[PDB]
Amino acid sequence: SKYVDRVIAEVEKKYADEPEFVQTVEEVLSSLGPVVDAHPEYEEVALLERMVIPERVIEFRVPWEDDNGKVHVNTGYRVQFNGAIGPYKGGLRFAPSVNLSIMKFLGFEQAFKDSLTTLPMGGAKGGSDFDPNGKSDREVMRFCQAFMTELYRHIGPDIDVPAGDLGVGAREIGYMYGQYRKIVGGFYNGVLTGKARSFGGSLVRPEATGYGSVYYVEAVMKHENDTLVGKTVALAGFGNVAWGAAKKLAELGAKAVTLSGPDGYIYDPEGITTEEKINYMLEMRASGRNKVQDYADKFGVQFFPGEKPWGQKVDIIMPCATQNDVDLEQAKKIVANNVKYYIEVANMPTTNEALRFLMQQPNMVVAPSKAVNAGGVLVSGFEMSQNSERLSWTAEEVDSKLHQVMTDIHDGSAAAAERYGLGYNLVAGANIVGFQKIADAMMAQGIAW
Amino acid sequence: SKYVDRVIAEVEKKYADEPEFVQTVEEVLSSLGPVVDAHPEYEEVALLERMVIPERVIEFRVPWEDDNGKVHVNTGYRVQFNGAIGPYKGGLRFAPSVNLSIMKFLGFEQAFKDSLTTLPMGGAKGGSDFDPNGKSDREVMRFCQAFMTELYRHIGPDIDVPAGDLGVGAREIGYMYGQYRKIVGGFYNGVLTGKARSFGGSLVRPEATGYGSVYYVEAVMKHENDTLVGKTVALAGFGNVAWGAAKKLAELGAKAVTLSGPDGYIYDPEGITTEEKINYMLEMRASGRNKVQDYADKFGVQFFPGEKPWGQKVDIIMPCATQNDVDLEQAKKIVANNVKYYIEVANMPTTNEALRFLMQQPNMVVAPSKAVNAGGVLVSGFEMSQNSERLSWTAEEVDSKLHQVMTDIHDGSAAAAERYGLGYNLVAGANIVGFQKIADAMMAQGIAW
Amino acid sequence: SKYVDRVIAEVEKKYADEPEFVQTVEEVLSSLGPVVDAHPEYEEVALLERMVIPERVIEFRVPWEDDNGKVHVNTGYRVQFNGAIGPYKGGLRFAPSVNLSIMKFLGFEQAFKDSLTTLPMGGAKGGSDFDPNGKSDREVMRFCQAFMTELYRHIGPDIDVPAGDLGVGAREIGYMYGQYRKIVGGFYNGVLTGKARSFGGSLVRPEATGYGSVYYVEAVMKHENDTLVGKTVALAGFGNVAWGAAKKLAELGAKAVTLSGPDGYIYDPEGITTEEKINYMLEMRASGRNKVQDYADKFGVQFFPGEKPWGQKVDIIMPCATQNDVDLEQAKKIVANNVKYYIEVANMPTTNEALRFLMQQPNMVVAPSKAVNAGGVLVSGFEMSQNSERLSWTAEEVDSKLHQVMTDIHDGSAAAAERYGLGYNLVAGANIVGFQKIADAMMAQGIAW
Amino acid sequence: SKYVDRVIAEVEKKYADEPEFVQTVEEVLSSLGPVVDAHPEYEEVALLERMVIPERVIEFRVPWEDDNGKVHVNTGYRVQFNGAIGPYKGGLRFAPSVNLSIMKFLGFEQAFKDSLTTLPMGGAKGGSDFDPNGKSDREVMRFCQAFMTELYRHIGPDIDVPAGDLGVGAREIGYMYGQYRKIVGGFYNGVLTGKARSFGGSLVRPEATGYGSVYYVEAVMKHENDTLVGKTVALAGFGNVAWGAAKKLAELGAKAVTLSGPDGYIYDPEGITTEEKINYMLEMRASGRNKVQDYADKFGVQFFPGEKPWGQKVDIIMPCATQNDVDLEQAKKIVANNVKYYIEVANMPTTNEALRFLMQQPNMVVAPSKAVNAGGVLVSGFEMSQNSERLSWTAEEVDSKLHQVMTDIHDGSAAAAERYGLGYNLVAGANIVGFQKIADAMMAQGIAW
Repeated sequence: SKYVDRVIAEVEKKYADEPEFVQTVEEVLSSLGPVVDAHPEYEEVALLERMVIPERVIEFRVPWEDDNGKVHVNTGYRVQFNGAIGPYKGGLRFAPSVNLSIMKFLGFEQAFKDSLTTLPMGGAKGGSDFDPNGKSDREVMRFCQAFMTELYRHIGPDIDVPAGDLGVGAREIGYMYGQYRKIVGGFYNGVLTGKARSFGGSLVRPEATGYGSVYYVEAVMKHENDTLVGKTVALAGFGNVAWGAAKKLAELGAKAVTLSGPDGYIYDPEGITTEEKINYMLEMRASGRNKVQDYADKFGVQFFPGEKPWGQKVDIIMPCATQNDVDLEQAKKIVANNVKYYIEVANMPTTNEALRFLMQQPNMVVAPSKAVNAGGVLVSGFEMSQNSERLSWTAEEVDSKLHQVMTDIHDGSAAAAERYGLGYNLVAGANIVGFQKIADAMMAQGIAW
Repeated sequence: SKYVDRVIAEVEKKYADEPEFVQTVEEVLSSLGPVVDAHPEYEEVALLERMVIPERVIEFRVPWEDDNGKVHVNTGYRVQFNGAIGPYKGGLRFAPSVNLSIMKFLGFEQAFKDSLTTLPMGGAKGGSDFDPNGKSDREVMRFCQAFMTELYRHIGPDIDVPAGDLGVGAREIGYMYGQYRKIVGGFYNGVLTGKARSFGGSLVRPEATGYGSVYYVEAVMKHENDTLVGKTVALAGFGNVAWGAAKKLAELGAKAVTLSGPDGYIYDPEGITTEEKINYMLEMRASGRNKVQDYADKFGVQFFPGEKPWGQKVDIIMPCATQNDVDLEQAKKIVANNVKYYIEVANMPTTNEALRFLMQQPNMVVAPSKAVNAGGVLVSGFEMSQNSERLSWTAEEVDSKLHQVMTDIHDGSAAAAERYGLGYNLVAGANIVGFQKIADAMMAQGIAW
Repeated sequence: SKYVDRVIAEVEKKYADEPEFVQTVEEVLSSLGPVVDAHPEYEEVALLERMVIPERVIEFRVPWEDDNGKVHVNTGYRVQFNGAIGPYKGGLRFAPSVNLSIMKFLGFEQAFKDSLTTLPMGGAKGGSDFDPNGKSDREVMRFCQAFMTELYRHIGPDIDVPAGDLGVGAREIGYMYGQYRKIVGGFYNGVLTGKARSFGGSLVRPEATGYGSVYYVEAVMKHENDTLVGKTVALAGFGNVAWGAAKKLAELGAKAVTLSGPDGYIYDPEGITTEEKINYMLEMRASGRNKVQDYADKFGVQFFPGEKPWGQKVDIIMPCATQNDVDLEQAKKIVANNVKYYIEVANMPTTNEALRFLMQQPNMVVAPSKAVNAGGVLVSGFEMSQNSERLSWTAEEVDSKLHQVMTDIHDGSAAAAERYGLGYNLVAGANIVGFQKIADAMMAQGIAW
Repeated sequence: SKYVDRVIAEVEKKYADEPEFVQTVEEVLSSLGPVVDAHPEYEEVALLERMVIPERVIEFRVPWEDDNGKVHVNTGYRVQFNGAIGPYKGGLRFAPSVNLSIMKFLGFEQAFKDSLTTLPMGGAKGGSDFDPNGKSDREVMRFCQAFMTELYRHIGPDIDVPAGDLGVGAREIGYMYGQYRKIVGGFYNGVLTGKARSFGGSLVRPEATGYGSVYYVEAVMKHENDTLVGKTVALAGFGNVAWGAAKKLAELGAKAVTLSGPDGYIYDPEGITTEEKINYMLEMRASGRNKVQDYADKFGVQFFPGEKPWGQKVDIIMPCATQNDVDLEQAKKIVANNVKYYIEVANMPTTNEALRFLMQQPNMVVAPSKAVNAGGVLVSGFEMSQNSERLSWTAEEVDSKLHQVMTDIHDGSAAAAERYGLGYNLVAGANIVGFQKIADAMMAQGIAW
């Protein structure tokens, strides 16, 4: 696209100093050519130009006291990127590496991923260069309060709803929430997501990701006049996602037959489908042993040190662990086995080489982690609904909506790809669907933002 | 607990002029040692010391004119005790006896009770020393208006939601509400509970306490590997609570065999199980005669002047009228008949002594009124949810919710006591459960409040 | 007045547990019959009955951490007594003795006093049971921050403006202010008085009380067809008040002949009239020794251990130190020397008895401390005006204003007593004047408050 | 200073990407060692670390429509650097080069500058990358409206008061104001300075800078036991600043003998001391000829094409035009002429090399532009005052105040430098006095900001 290309160039020049942000913009816009080309009206209202500039950026000073009475100062950021479709929403990262470029790129991606969920959620990102590593509980507490003392005025249940991320967990969330409540003098607990159950957190949080991934695979199966029952799945990891996935597959008639730790991997032909087997997974995460072999020990199964489960012949490939777990050569094995379903779960588990690769393959079904792992985001939106309704949903109610929306996600992606004649391209469809809802709202909304 | 003991000590010293508040604290905390004993972290952050002091207290002047044009002045209160788990919530009492001691004592309890419902509700209590008895409708209107003219600024749907109590009913709630919406200039109907259906009240209000009590019982049966079928019950009172209780027991297959009034008790061995019988209760209440004898003269049954039915032989005891209805005397009568189910419904229908006594009773199942009569409170939370959703639920939906919650309440109480190594002690269970949630919440929220 | 008597009665009954408040009411109202007797309209609208009840009272929890990381909890108060003539105004006291009784009693007086200044200022009083003695600077900072985190919402430049008092000085005011501006996110520096000059404090703060007292006196002279020239004065204390008083008397041509300390008194017949003499007072105060004797050892003058100077012969008596400094004993000494000018400066430097006694004294002119020491208060009002104007006045401008106002105060007091047919009674004058303005205001404002 | 050194280095590593800001910090901080050295407590509270991070930064998207209906997008900024001593205050710049670094460096300087005026004003800077070059009035109007649509929420009379700067004059100010007043629904005209008189602008705006500089010189004179009577002054430029300086100089008995333009200079040994000559300047400014020669032509005085007036023998040198007017070469000319008074008027009219140098001359008086040219800032502060007072000051009143404050700026500057043993160093004195008021306020305010 001419417009696309032009916009990218401008950004390249204007934000040469925010490299992360720059890369992200390129990558994103690069792949909307068609959609844009199909929409000349966008250009007349400088839609893309508006899109690449956050609606509002907030930076602020954060002075805080350590345990020895020593004074420190950090910087706080809150980037409210896009709010056309819902309140701003997005995590807070506390890490020494935090800067505007990082916040911008993260916040830009955020709007897209949130759009995709089908829920009314805008996109934002925030954080601080504060380094939680090595700090006492009390110190984290003090920092969190100082942080919120300024932050509070820029957010709210109908404005901006933050959540955790690198460095920000349930504990920080609780600390920020206490400070918020005190300042504002009311409850307004939906101002934050990722809360403990005692003050409004949601049921099904842990399982959310693994479960959601399975429900997505199901919609794929359905699309293809196929089914989950009887399917074999190759997983990576033994962590939370892998666990949720394993449990939900079993429950649906399918079965996971591999897992992988740093040590290599296990192969369970009977499937990781028993109560014991599935919880034992909880066991190991806990232990700390980073040893995928504990399973092989416990259960009497094949352990494959310095190995990756990608050589195994299964029906479904589902990497739930590390980044770049599937490389060019790993993918080759997968294709040699003629596997038809490649479902990304973890973030960026596939190399680009790999990705372009499997991507050529005419027989295969490739699904992007951003649509596939959206369960986590969904449950945070549910938390919001529950807080607004002033009641808690049962775990069955939560699971239900999760199933339902994940289905909408798969389907919406596919229809979009089809609309722009790409066929059944799930990777592209995800990109397109998030973008389009945003574009449509902005168009209907006129030139204000 | 030394901690507990000590904290208790301090309160006695510091609030010597607040006799009521002092007792309550005493009574409630003394009962928590084991929880406290296992939660060493609580102390480090002065948990109990903070809990005993209300977050915020408000008192204000209330001048008002009478039908003669004469001016009067009263004082209004609002104690916002704890809002860690929800917005402040608690009724308003208009009685000449009203003072801060009383407000504080009710507010303190209100929070534990509110916590136990499983809904996101805080604790508060307010009212005035105004005396509505003898006042014309218009004077009552004038008073409510003046009262709200100041109060409005301290409350709100997401802050503090009051309700009625001694002296405060629907009429008053209506007047207060009319003034609030006029001042604020919006709807915000969830600012108060106990409203008429025309401007947001819930269905099932009247049946509420009565029904939840039974649902509570039902959960007891189940625990006990038992059933409601063919059981007999001894009820005290003939009011709205007794009436709802009777209705439902009957639908459940059990039967109420006693009623009670200020003039003695009645005996009806066939059981108060017919429409006609049941509806008679409402005529009785409506007449305002306060004579339980009219049932007896109507239906031709046994009538025992000057006596409490605490001597009849039944499976289940349910005091639904007054305070310290049951005494050691009447306690003995009961045990003597070896009855195993003692279910307080009314507020404190038993003397602390009768209470111990009953508890010692190795065969008996004793249930606390604060857990048991929680249906009136649940219904007010549902009223809030419906106002938030901008729609009305059906009586069937209310009822079903009521039903699931009551069960959870019983169930939660049981595992709490269960966790403390106290067994099936529903009395301590109710305490421990309410406290624990507040503690968890305050703990996660840090030192802000 | 029967009205008065009756109202007094009710207060005693109703607030029996508020001994301090009860006295004050008693004392203040008993003194107003004639005003009340001539204002029949007051009764019809229940004027006194409303006045005795604060418009609004606030109490709140204040948790704070110490240098060790140990948590403490205190209670904060803010009584907003009367705002009919200006925003609420009154200091904050941090003392272990703090309770509602005390807050109420100070708040009640604060309003009369504030009314008498002729400036548009209401009455209020607040504080905490926190005890600053023994606390590190940082702990004090932490406490102030916590205290303001809640208070902020109840105060403001046009609502309620607090100041310092026992336990609350510049340091504290600074900490409170830093927290306030951070929370509110604006300047609004007129929210508090007694601020350092760097962020809005006034010039002439220290001299204030001392100077106004003299200006007050000057107005007495004038009334009396007299002069300050060549008069001698007996001062008590050597602090900031005594110092300002001495300075100015001296500029006015009169002379201070006594000083007093906890260790006795001094006699300096030449008069404390030189720069060196006068500045010595500041070194003395600064040393923190609390020995009036150092003046004597320095300047070589008379020194009377264990004695009050109330026995020296002078034209004018000005107690500037403590409470119930003057007694019947010392009263006699004075009268005996036939001294005609008794000017309270310090707060209640006299026993009610010594007080009557003096008043009976047909030749004497007795002046009340609340009228006389009003300069400290005037200066805080000027601080407010300067903050509102966004500029600083010169010491000359402050001083001149101070000067005109003090005169009006004396003059207004005189015509008030004058109007009641009590003659040159400046003690009743001060009462009547303060009350009258409040009454007129509340009368014009209707029954709202 | 080791602390200072340490701070400067961190900013350098940290903000490498904002060279202009990095550069200003080093320059300002490096000139403060002695105050710092004298104040070890600053370092304990991380004072300098805090000062270098603005309190709050806001960036926002600005979409706007041109006359042809084409849509444009720009970025809006507002850096609220420091508000310890007053509401944030600082101008807005509309230029294509605007970016954060730029905004930060200017807002940082602004704090020190505002501090130094003695008025209660914080420091801030804002603007947009919008290019007013070539925009119709209507487009400018539209941009201003869009800009203020988001900005309004972050400013206000007691919060942040912007003003003009490069690209923002009375036209823009008026457009922004109309939009503000419309959104907020009230007057609040003190939200912006530089307003037209019709809606709250102040008299004496144009003369302010010129007049104020003369008032400052008058203070130097008096400190040096000299007078302005009889002095000849060499001015640079013929604009507004030069014009006001000349007029005030004449009034006070001195005389300007030179004016300069890009064309060379004129010498009027008789003095530009007549209404005709003075007003002529005005006509020269308007003409658009941009030629100093016009004056020579008009009044028959000497014109020296291609030259600067720095070789003329005069008593006082006052550069009122370009930055870097005076270089090492020109400075030697002055030194060589044995001139004692060198008064910078325009911003940075002296090169660093030249400044240093002049600074080494012992017989000289060197005054920084930052203090001398403050008359402009002062009258904006006076605008705020009149707006709060709801009235307009007469030109005399304004002039009178300007006069008084200017003297205070000089004297305060002198006092500071000397308090640090620098003698009569007006250059460092300005630095120290600005910084000092801020440091003091921040220390008193605690660890909030």
